[PDB]
Amino acid sequence: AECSVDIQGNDQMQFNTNAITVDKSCKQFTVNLSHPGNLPKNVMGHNWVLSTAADMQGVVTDGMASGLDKDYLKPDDSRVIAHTKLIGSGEKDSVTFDVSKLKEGEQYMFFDTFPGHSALEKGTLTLK
Ligand SMILES: [Cu+2]
Ligand SMILES: [Cu+2]
Repeated sequence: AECSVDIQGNDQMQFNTNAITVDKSCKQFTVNLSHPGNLPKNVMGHNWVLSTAADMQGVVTDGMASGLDKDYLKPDDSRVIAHTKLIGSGEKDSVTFDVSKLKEGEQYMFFDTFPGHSALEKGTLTLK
């Protein structure tokens, strides 16, 4: 089964899916994020961050408070299962993570932590 997915971060602030399914068959999984538009990361940055559904809000909140300079992530946030860099327009980033970190039966959220983006740029990831 495929073990990769193309996700995109927008001016318009939208993701092309609000749902990812990672085949249980996969040992690693990669997300390729990319950014349509013309604006710099300091103004319209996008990342893709993965955590447990429970943790999502804390990760978003602590990341907003850590600044641009930490890519909108609290440093050493152990709730983050995986994440890309914070990217701006014309920039791409990929993250590959161990599928051993995902427990079948858990609910995962992916989201962007640039201030305010996670209200639209959010989605479900499930292991199947
Ligand atoms: Cu496969
Ligand atoms: Cu964004």
